[PDB]
Amino acid sequence: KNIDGYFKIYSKHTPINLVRDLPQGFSALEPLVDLPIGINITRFQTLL
Amino acid sequence: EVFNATRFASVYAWNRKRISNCVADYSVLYNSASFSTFKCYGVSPTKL
Amino acid sequence: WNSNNLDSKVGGNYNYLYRLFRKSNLKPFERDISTEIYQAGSTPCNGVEGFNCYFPLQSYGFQPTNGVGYQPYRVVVLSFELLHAPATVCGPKKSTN
Repeated sequence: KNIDGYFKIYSKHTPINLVRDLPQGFSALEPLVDLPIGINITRFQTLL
Repeated sequence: EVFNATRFASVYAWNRKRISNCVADYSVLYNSASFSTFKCYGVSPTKL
Repeated sequence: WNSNNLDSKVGGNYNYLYRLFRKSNLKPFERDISTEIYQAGSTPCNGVEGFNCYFPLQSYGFQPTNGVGYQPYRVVVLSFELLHAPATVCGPKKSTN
């Protein structure tokens, strides 16, 4: 997320045994550290 | 008569016409597709 | 604060410009470094300036021989937040009992 230039990272690991059709289970996401840069982001791309 | 007439005047004595108490529509003078140059300074040609 | 010897140059000032005619309004907490030409109706200029192309980035003209209203003024805006994020510029004090 990006609010007032702050970057938020919510990461949480949850074990599951499945390839598709994500189950209806519930799992919260806890943040780790806030990154206050103060810039605008409009595009993103993942690395493989 | 200021646009389509028999003849016009010179530059040392030019025609001075005043428009008062009359509604004017500049939409017809824009889609004529017959003018060579349309220089309209100060105000935008489409927001006047 | 007014600057009489920091930005007051004899040969004018061309490094600082201000937008006057562009249609794109700068929203708060945003920034735009695009240098384009104002488009008035037809003929979109955007850098091919000519027929119906106004220069929006007008020049100031800082000179030491001008009046008080034309001298350059160095303005610094300091913004912050309260009750929004944990304080880190607080300048922490000593730990009491």
